This record gives sequence, structure tokens and C-alpha cells, in this order.
Amino acid sequence: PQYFAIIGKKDNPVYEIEFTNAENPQGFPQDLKELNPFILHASLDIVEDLQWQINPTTDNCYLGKVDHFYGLAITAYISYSGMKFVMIHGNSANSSVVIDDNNMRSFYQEVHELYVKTLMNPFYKITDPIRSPAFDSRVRTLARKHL
Amino acid sequence: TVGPKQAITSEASTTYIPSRIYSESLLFKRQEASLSAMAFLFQEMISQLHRTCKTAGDFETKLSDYGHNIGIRLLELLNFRASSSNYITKMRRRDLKILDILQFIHGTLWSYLFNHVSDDLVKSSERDNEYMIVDNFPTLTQFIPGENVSCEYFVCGIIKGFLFNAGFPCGVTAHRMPQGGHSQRTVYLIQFDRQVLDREGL
Amino acid sequence: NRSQQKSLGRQMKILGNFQLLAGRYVDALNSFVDAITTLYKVRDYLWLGSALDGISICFLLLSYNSISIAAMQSPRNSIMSLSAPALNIDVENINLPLLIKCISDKVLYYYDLSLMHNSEYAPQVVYCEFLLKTLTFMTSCYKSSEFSKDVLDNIVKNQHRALSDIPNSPMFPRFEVYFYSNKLFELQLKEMQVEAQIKIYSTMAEVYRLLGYKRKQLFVLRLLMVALLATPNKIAWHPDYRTLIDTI
Repeated sequence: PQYFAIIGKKDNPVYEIEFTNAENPQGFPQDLKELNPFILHASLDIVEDLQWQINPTTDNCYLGKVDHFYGLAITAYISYSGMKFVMIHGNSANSSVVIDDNNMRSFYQEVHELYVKTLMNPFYKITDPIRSPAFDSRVRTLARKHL
Repeated sequence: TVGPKQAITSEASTTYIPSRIYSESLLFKRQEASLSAMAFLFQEMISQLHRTCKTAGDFETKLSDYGHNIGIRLLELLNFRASSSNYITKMRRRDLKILDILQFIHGTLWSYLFNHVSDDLVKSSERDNEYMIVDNFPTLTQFIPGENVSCEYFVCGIIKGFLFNAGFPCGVTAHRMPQGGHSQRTVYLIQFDRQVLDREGL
Repeated sequence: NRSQQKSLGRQMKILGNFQLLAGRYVDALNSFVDAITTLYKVRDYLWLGSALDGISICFLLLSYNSISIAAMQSPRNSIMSLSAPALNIDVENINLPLLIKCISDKVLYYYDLSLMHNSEYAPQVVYCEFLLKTLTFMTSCYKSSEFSKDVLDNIVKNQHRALSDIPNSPMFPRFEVYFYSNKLFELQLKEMQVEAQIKIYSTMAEVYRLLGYKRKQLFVLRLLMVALLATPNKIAWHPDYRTLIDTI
């Protein structure tokens, strides 16, 4: 299963989704209720620590697998305003983001384009969630076609 | 009904391709206007903010909020279209040193709002934690007569909300130093806070 | 066999040095006993215990897994305790790794970076010892695993490791490396006695607090809360829980 979230400035969330394969339809079995937001909020901090490092632990936008915990790796992207696109990947065996590392860099850039496109509405303040029906189709067609 | 904060919606991948509802575009398409049509709306900012304000200082710091809500939009646009979407690029540096974002604001923000690059960018040599940015001609305040510079601050709030959303908490203040034959030279001093100041040391 | 007499000496040597290593109390100040395994030396109880542990670890490394890793950890603890006293055991303690660099690989002369290399090799030797039966003694022949005693080695490894990071602009150990070297134990953690599980989460919270990681703290106190709730026995009020709920 895959968990994806857009974490704001004060760490308040603005987009919150999971998407998973049809083999296990009820995804993340007894982690989605009780560990899956805690590992996200706990491992915001190493992403925050990596925002002021010139070289990691000459792009500084994509970040690799930044944490690995029970065999679940997370990947991160620090945008220009500071909204961080952290996403947890889950599998059966040891999951590899290295098979998609060339791929899903153009998933983070193609959701950052959607965040910039929903920033320019002047009625949209900061620190309020994205209550957009267009945004869901615009992220899940990108998740279906490019994983 | 997509993200409520009551729950995280659990939805399976590889569904059907749904209908297409609203599609926009993001490149520049450099479309011009007349400076009279800008200055009329700028004086209609000020002709209401004179009306609903009691003293000078709260008029200053709520003319600044309008510039704040252009700066926090413009920071995400300008780097993203300068690093160049579906014409897939390699992204920009995401600058993180105080005289590497001052070069960016000095050479690109002023070349975006205005046609020219701003002329000079002056460190305060006799102390630290003041950083002057100047021009020779503020083209928005150029129809205001007199000398008081409260009507400046809509541009300086564009500076402040550029940096406050960039992770650099600062505070700007505009002044007027009529040097030479440029009678409207109009320095801004960016003045970063103390709690940022240790972090670039380490 | 020769391996049988070597196994007898391997059983003998580490325990024969361990009580003399445990014969130190407030650096052995004026405790003149009957002089049968209690020497009461002035400032050489650590030196005599270090010589005993050096001979014992040399004999166990000549008899080369579990007791070998315990012997190498005993030699590391004897070198660290002898260096903890401000004494002349510096060149002798650095050259006392004659079998420790033969079985392990220390290869350093710094302030416990040699002990960092010896501790990493000790955890590697205990990890090699994990490739065996789960419990090798008599009363530990049907125990839990080796997973209840690897964990006591690496938590005191972290407890000795993170104190090198004193906050200032020199960092003896980069800030990320013990954050890496505490996440290696994702053992199942399903069953053991509970008062180990309070203590591991409490000191893992304290090492995250002294590093300055204010959300990994919330993660490990949430694990402490979940471990406290699901215990089958009954517990009583104590004012530790008051300030625990206050800090969370």
C-alpha cells in the first residue's frame, strides 16, 4: 500500500490520501489507524533537518529514502515555500523506491505543479485543507498512470 | 468532499479514468497592460485604507498585508517557471543562504514585477543585520506627491512575504535618501531577526 | 579434546575476571578485606581487573561466539573503566588489544572511537552468535531468544555513544549516526517482561531528547503508552505516570 500526504508549514496537513493495490483492498492492516500518522509526524523532523544541509546524510528538491522503519521506506520533497511532500511506501517484502526513483521524481514535480496551480486562487489562504474535487482526480490519474 | 479533516479517505488504485472538469496552464504568456490601469487600482487601495484606519502605524501594517498575499504566491511561481510541468525539467537549487536569495530577489523579482533589474544591493558595512535594497525609480509610488512614504509599503510587503514563506523571518522598512539627481531613490532595508542569525552560522 | 579443555577454560576465564571487575566500588577506597579475591588496591583495582580481563579475553579469543562476544565486551569495558580513572593505563590499555584486534578490529587510539569500533565489532560478534541455538546455558536452554540479550548490549552502546555528542559547535559524532545506530533494533518486541520495555522506551526518549528530536520523542512515548495499556496484569498509581502524561 501507499500513503501520501502534503504537510504544511505548522505541520498541519493539507492533503491526505492512501492508494493501494487491489490484491489487498483494505490497505495497511492495523497500521492505518494507529501507526501511519505517527511515523509521518515523527519523521518530519529528519526532513526538516535535511532542509539546511547542502549535501545529504546539487538539486536539493528531491530527497531519497530518508527513513526505513519496519521495512517501510519514506520519500520526501521540500518545496520552495516549505510544504513537504512526504510519502510512505509499504509492501510485503522490502520495498524499493530505487526502481521508481527516476520515475516518481516526475510524480513529485507533477504534484508540485498541482500545488502551485491551487495556490494561485486568491480565495485560498494558507493553513486550510484542499477541499477540491478536481484535486483528487488530478492526483489519482497521476498515481494510476505513473505509480 | 475529498480531504475532510475527519478522516483519511482510503481509496484503491487503478480505477477508471474519470471525466475532466477544469484544466489550466502555467507558462508566462507575457501579456501587457497600461500603467494608468495599475496606478488607478493602487490609488483605490489607498483611498479605502485611508478610510478604515485610525492611526498611521496600523495603516502601515495593513497595507503590508496586501503585499504579503502577493509575495507568498509569487515565491512558488517564479522559481518553478525559472527552473524550466509536462515538459519535464530538472528542478532549481532551492537556495538556502542569505546572499543567494538576495541575488535572486534582486535579479529576478524586480525583473518580473518591473521591466528592469533593480540597480544595487547594498550591505550595511558599519554593522550587521541590515541589508539595503535600492532602486532609482519606484514606478508605483511615482504618482504620489509629497515626502511621506507610507504608500511605499505595498511593495515592501511583497518583499517580506517573499522571505517569511521562504523560511527567512525578516522585517522590512522603507526610507527615502534623495541621492544626486534621483530625487526618489527609496531604500528598503531588510532587517532579519535574531533567531535566524545563528542558523546560517551552523 | 583440546576444544573440550578450551571450552572449560572459556567457561572459567570470563567469570574468573568478571568478579574482580565487579570488585571495584568508589575506586576501591580503604576497604582492606581478607585478600582472597579482594585486593583493595589504591588506584590499581581497574589495572588488576584489566589485566585479568585481558588474559581472559585473550584466552577466549584463542578459544574461538556468545561467550567470545561477552569476552570482547568485557575487555572493552575494562579498557573503558581503566581509562575512566585518570591513570597511566593508556599505552598499556591501547596495546592490550592483542587478541581484541585479532578477533575484533579496533584499529584506533582516540577517545572511545576505538571503543566505538570494538563495540560495533562486539555487536557483530553477538550477531554472529545469534546464528546458533537461542539459549545455550542450563537455566537458559528454553528461554526467549538471543533477542533479549543482544538488546541489553546495544542499548548501553547507545547510552555510552550519545554522550560523546555534547551540544556545541564541535560535534564528536555527527548527529545522524546514533539516530541511525538506534534504529537497527526493529526486533519483533512482542514478548518479554514489561519492566525492560518501560526502561528501553524511557531511555530512547531521553536519547532523542538530548539529541533534540522533538517528534521522535512523541513516537516513543506513544509506543510506551501502547505497551503500558495492553499488559495483562494490574498496576498501581505512581507519580512517575503523572509527569509522563504531563510531558506527552
